[PDB]
Amino acid sequence: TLGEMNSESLEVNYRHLAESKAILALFLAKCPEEMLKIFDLVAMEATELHYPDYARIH
Amino acid sequence: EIPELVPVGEMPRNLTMTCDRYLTNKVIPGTRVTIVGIYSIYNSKNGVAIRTPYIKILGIQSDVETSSIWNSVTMFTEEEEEEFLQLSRNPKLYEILTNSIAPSIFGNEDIKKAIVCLLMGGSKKILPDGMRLRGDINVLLLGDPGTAKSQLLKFVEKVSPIAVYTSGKGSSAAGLTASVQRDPMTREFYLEGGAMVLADGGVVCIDEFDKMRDEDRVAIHEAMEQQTISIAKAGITTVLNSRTSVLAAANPIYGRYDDLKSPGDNIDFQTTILSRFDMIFIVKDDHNEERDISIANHVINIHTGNANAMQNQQEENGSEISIEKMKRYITYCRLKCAPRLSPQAAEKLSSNFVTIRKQLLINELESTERSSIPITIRQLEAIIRITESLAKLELSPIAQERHVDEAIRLFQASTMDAASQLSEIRRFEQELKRRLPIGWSTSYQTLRREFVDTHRFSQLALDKALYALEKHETIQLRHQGQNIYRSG
Amino acid sequence: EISPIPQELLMKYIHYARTKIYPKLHQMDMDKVSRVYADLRRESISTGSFPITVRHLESILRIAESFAKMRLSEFVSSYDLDRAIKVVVDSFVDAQKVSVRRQLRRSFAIYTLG
Amino acid sequence: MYYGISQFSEAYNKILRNSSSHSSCQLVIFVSCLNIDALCATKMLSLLFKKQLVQSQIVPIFGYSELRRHYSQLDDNINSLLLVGFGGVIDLEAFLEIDPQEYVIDTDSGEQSFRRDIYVLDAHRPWNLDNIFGSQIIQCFDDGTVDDTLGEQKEAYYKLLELDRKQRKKQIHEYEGVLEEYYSQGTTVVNSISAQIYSLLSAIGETNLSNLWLNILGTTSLDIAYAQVYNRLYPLLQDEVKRLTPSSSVKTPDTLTLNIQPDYYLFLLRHSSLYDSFYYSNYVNAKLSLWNENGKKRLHKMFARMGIPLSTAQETWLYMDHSIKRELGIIFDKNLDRYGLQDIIRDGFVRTLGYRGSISASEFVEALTALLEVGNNSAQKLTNLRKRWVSNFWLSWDALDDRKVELLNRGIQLAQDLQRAIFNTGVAILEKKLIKHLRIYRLCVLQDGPDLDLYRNPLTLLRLGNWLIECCAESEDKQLLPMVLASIDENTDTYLVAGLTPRYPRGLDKKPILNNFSMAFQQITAETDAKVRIDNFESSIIEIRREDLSPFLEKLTLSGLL
Amino acid sequence: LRKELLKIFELREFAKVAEFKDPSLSLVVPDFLCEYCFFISDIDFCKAAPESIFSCVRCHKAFNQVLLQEHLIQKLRSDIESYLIQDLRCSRCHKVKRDYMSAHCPCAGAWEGTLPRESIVQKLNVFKQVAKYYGFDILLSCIADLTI
Ligand SMILES: Nc1ncnc2c1ncn2[C@@H]1O[C@H](COP(=O)(O)OP(=O)(O)O)[C@@H](O)[C@H]1O
Ligand SMILES: [Zn+2]
Ligand SMILES: [Zn+2]
Repeated sequence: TLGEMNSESLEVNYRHLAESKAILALFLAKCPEEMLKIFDLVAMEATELHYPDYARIH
Repeated sequence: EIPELVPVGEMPRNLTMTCDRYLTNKVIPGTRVTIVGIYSIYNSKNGVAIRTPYIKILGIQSDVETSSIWNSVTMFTEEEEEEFLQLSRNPKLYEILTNSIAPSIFGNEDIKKAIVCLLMGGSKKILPDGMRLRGDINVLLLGDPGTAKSQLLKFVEKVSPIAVYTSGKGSSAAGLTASVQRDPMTREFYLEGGAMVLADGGVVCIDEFDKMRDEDRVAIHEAMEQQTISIAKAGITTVLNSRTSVLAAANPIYGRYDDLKSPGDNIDFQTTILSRFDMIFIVKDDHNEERDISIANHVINIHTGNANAMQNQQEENGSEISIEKMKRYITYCRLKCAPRLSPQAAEKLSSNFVTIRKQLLINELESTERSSIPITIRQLEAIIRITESLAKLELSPIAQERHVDEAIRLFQASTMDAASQLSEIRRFEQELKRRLPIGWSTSYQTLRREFVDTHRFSQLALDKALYALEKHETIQLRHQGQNIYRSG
Repeated sequence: EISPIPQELLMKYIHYARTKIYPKLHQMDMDKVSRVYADLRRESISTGSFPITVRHLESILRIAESFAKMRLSEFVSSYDLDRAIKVVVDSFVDAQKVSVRRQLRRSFAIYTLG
Repeated sequence: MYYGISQFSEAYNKILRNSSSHSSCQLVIFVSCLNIDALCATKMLSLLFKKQLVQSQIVPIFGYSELRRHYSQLDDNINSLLLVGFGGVIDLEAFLEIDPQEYVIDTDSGEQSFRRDIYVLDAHRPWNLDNIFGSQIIQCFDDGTVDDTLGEQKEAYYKLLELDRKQRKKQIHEYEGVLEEYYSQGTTVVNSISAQIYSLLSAIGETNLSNLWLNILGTTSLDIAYAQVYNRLYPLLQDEVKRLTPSSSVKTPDTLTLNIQPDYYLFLLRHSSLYDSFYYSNYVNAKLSLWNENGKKRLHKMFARMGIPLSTAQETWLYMDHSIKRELGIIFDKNLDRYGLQDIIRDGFVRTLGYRGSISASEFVEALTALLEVGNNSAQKLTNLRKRWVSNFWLSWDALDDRKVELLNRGIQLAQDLQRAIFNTGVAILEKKLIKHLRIYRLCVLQDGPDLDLYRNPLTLLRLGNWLIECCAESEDKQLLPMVLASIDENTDTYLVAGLTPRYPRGLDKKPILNNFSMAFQQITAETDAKVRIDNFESSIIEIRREDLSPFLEKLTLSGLL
Repeated sequence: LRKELLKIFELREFAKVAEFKDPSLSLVVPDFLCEYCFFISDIDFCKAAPESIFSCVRCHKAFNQVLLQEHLIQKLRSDIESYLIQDLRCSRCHKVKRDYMSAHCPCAGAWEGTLPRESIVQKLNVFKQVAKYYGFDILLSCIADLTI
């Protein structure tokens, strides 16, 4: 549904990080800027695994 | 930005743009324009890294806007001019322009004719003694809700080349007329034009004219009549020209217009503002079953989409023309034809004016109070302007008598129809119901010699009560009005 | 036990019906509603009666379109016209004074019940 | 049989021997209007007769009664008649009351000659045996199916006519059974009129780039429902394009070029957006099922997968960024296999000249079809309406000229609007499920809908019919069934009924299916007292009254000839 | 019950053809009396049986057809005369024409006839139909000279 209307926002529930990999939620709560600087690359790779050549759109 | 394409719940964003060389002075404020250009960034003198955006204009296109700043100049192409001449040579262009206005509104044919007369307008004249006379007509649609008056206002704003649509509640004295604002950098006062400056040379439309404030209504009097706004505020005095044709819509003071109620109670307007208006169209709902079933079928055909098919077929038939062609024809007829009057037309016009003033005597005799809807010399000027607009439909430089009787018909349909809205009555009714029986007739001379020469009643009581028995439909008139017949 | 559909589903259902499903009146009757509007204009002749204008026919058309939108069906059926006419007639009868509610109920009973 | 292909040239010589006279006009070409193939065929014929100076009168005809009215008022001076796109099914002597005794001149010696020649240029493969065999006056331009298939019927008809107990019954009833087996057979097309006339031009030697382009348009116009014909005639067009192309270059205002390049199976690709081309295509909606909201979601998802933004995809093709449209073939090759759209890849003919842009054959024939369709007491209305589509046909003839590209752009805009209306009425049919299953045929009756006054036109109803056959053909769960498509006209108050043949999906690759509606229509018209119109050249197009519709469909579903 | 019965024809509840109209247009001659029993009755030529038209209702004595033809001529010319002498009323004011020759009313409505334009031609068409049915050759000749 990110790819459906060419959106660029991927919503992540923090409770999902609380249930699984709570160390990642702690690192996001303590140092948010560097964590999001890794997270956007991670989400872009996860998008390109499902939508190849999506970098031409966004 | 375009109001049809605004996002949900937000405000239209103003964006600063620039023109150079021959692209300058091409657009009047208020037009709708399509612009091609580069989206560049310039640094402004007014946080972090904020550089304000602008658009450098490379191209301007607008079908609604013509001739840049107005110079009464003929920029229409030659084959379009020949097509426009063919339209002016059409024997029934009047019905084409009538059907072009509001194709999805049933009825209101006289309103559509007055709208076409408003769009063409009269002719502005200049006298050697400085006497400036009005070349525009102002039309007020007063009536019940559900008569689609505001839809007519919206369609007039669409058809007219220069037009603005305003409110009665959302208006202000400095909003309709020109306002005095302050420049931020220089701290000097300057006049910024309002809604009647953006509609200069065109149409202003007012919705809910009954509700706009009493201090707000009366800043418009010189702008309707004198075609100018004289402002002396904050050390700035000037007389700006505002040649605006005014189209206002209103409801009565009571919730619906009541035929049982007196016309004075329904209208709390002053007589000045109805003297300034030219068509005072009072509209009602008579609840006729044929009219209700016809409007029901018409609005059903509009909602289902079959009216799209009927108007698309009738455009190719040739009895209707679209918004763009009628808009350019309005511009061409205002920029080409400004007619005078034949000497034989003046006799008919002056004779009809003294006839309707003599009828206003009869209208104001029995009520003993002044009528709220006056007929003055400005209404004679109104009928003059209607005649000149009827000549301006077909590019006729002479307003002949054929246009004159249609102008008289329009004025009788609007203003004379609006203005026409104890023991003697009951004693006459009893004496006449006992006098002539059911199914027999009596000549009017018999009633004149036995009910006026006897001085049983007055002649005015007879003339009123015969109409009173006519509208009750138990006693009617037959044989050219010379016989009174009891229907029973 | 208080509502058949959950509220969290219902709010998203209303939003999805508003922003995606646009019904249209194509295979409707469009003659019964004409007689309904004509009879409403005929019985709106009373002094204190609820006024009926062309906007109320258009109101019948939006109520039928909203009833078609509630089912997420892009076309309006005759059942939606019947329910819209039933709502508007019931509102007009409830607006009327109790001296004539029986007469007004029996006058429009052929349009709502059938 | 009377003209095989190798003697088409000879037939043209006979036309000259009856019509090459400067003083008088003697050649009248009856053209079936509302047909792209006949339009291109008559355009090539008119260019050929203009280059040799033959006087001509081109008359467009809609109905069979219109044909009889035009032939009845013809002068006796006319000796050459050309019937383009029709006249191959009916018996023209029994229809035009033709008797050879009052038309014969100088019979003396076994030689016969006539004062009028009537040539038939018809693509409908049911050929009347009297017309093709026993008629001297009616001369057929046969493709060559008479020499391969129609020999048994030839000998059956010849021993039927030659021989005017058990031996006589045993042979005559057998030959009549063979003849009645050839009759009551469905209608099909395997060759185009433009291909036959271009073969005539190859035999004469008047071929050039314009006649080749008109032949390409005439062949391409049959690709909707007769794709086997286009697949058969494609290599001849490829050979002719590579033959009459020049040696080579830089884009210059005078060099017309006509390339064999990838022209994808899309509706108006080069004159609309890519989103509107995929969205309004019959094949894309046929496979991905674009009529519901899930198909639109899948179309947006494959736009995400192809890497084309919806802002770029909705932009006009001419103004589109060419980082999308240059390697669009590579993107099509990589991405369309997962969504099943492999058959979008198709090589076609694209013509351009000067700097005014490129046009494909498919876009040009949809523009011409749109200009046929919506290009511009009841009997007067029918006469005025027939005059309206004749004016539409001549407007589309005006669009065939090179100097009138504004008519072509008007046809492009009309094709866009008409495809929007066709899409809206198609999803109107599909959403409310008006398609009814009658176990031998599928029934679709339009009672009311958006802009129903466009469906008094035949080809618009055929466009809706081909839309429905393409949409239902890819659904394998329902098998191949014939379709009845009826549309109501309120002012005329008639149901115009079209018979549509089903087809296999385009990805498969056999024997074409026939059109069995004309036989049932004729038999029901003969048996019942239905006031119906059979006069259309396509015999699956009839007009019934509203009140006689349901008995006609009950007699149709009772009859087993569907 | 009518709603359920109209479903089988595939018609709606309030269709244009579903509503009822009377299939007989009323042609009445006023006060035609027999000479035998003096029963003064109005004879309707469309809605009555042919047995009860040419004879008396009570006396059952046959009228001659000639005076029936004469009374239809009288009724036709009465309707035509009532068309030619006619007040003109406003489309809006519904006021009778007092000034006998003028363009329009002071209410600016058009002049229309008190009798409809189509009422007289439907009356004459029903006269032509009843003349073609009952074989009134004098009435057929009257229509023949009226059309010419
Ligand atoms: N003759 C008509 N044709 C079509 N629509 C109508 C007609 N009369 C009324 N309506 C509908 O009723 C509404 C009437 O609103 P309107 O009377 O213009 O408001 P106001 O009372 O403020 O003037 C409009 O929205 C219009 O759509
Ligand atoms: Zn008697
Ligand atoms: Zn009047």
